[PDB]
Amino acid sequence: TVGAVALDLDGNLAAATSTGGLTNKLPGRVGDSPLVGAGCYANNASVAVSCTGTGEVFIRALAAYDIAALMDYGGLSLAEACERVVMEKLPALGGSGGLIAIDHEGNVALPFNTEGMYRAWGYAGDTPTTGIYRE
Amino acid sequence: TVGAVALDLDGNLAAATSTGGLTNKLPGRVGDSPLVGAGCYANNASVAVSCTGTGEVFIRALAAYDIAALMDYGGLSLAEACERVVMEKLPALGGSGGLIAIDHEGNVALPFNTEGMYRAWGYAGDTPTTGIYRE
Amino acid sequence: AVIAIHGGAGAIQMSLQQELRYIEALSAIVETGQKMLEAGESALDVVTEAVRLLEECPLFNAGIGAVFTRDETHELDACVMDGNTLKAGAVAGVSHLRNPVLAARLVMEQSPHVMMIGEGAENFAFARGMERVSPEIFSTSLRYEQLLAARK
Amino acid sequence: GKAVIAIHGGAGAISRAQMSLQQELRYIEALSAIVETGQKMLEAGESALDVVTEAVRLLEECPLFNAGIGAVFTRDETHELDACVMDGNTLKAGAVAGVSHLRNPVLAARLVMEQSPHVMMIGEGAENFAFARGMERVSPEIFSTSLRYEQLLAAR
Ligand SMILES: [Cl-]
Ligand SMILES: [Mg+2]
Ligand SMILES: [Mg+2]
Ligand code: NA
Ligand code: NA
Repeated sequence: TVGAVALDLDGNLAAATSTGGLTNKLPGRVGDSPLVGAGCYANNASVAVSCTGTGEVFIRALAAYDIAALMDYGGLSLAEACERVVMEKLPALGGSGGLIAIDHEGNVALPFNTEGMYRAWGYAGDTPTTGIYRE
Repeated sequence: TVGAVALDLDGNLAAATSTGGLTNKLPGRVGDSPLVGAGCYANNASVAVSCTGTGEVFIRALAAYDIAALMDYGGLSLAEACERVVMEKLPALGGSGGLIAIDHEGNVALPFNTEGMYRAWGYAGDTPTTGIYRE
Repeated sequence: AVIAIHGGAGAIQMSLQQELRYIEALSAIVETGQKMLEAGESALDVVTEAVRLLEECPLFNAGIGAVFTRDETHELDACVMDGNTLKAGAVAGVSHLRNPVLAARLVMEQSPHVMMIGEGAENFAFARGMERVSPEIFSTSLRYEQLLAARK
Repeated sequence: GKAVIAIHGGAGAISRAQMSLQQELRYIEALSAIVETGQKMLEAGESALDVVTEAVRLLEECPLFNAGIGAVFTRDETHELDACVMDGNTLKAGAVAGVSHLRNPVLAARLVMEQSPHVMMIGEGAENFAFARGMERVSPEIFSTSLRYEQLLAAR
């Protein structure tokens, strides 16, 4: 699974997710990656999210839109919504993985509950940061 | 599309949606009906929803989970959440259709913004109500 | 304890006796679901059976009486979700399964997956003894006529 | 708010006690080159939607990542690819699942968003829609890498 989230100079949010799925996967199995609000969501009012992990749980918990709904309706910050979703609700359902999120206000978050998440981010005009492990 | 939502004597919620899709769809087209939180959602913490209508808008608006999220995070009643989703947000995106919803306390709602929605409901040990047109 | 069902929303022209076929259908299915709830059947079994009956009923755009694709074929989609476990099962783009909601339930019950598509979905079902059917069995005069009308 | 991109190439038990520093740096330079390309587009006033499409196209192309080229294998030793893209502006979205003959699923997803009235297409239908919009057909074997095949054999 791979993903991208962006906030542009127009203040537009977008999200993309692509995957080959799971090694040895049962043919015809679909995880969260192609499913709007499971593995991929973007709304100028809230957040752009792309997800990676145990796709069944990301679907059941509608992880991507749940970030959006926690922020928009719950009044959570991106940080709060990310913690709630990735560190609490997804583990609660036996979901492992993480996601990348940018909100309408230009906050970026890259939560994961796994050992690693191949990730990077950068502000336009700034030096980018890359990561694999925690810390 | 057809649908069912139920609350059982154990206080459990379930939802189901089945459909042929939209007449004259491109082969390979998927609407909201098989998409968790688009056309079908159930959570004992909130609500069981099954949807019918412009599937593309139901997916983009994540209609079913948005009822759940408006109730659970927004503190709306089922009625308020149904009105907000079906009568405001789905039309706002040019979505036409409706849905059936039962909340964890056994409140039932059958909103639609179309001319008709083939529908019925009935409390266990009570006589059922059927409908086609508005009211 | 309570059930609701729907047979689709849209631009619903009609006589009382035409309307009453839809009403008697809806009434019989909601009543079947009502009886199960009263008898202590699970919400998940009740919504499965109601939607299975709505599939079987040729009046409604699900299983028998499905709309047609542009290629005059049927491609059916279903979902079922258990609000207790938050388990869900779903099939999309299946043409050889009489009751997509039963296929969905099978995906929920006898895989670790939530969604299966197309021949993968079908082979999964066949492998667990669900019967293969030819897509022609869903075909009705009324939905074909609506396809011709959609063309113009 | 001020313009920004994030990318990922998947979460999992990526463990230090399996990866060498040299392996880790290939992942870091990959991530770095792609986020920088996305950063240059944002700075140049390119849209979030164009920026996330290109970043994911680059992540698909990169065989280090389980998307497009370097996709894992199914039980049948096939590739089945899935993508979504969503435009936060319009709330339009496009998605493919179960596609084996489209080099860049995220481009197919974009095509579903931009040149159909649908949000999601699956399988041969997804592919025929894409071919009929002039997207090129490819061999499923182009995504096949020695690494992912070996991982399949190790899983079984
Ligand atoms: Cl009526
Ligand atoms: Mg641009
Ligand atoms: Mg490969
Ligand atoms: Na039917
Ligand atoms: Na790749």
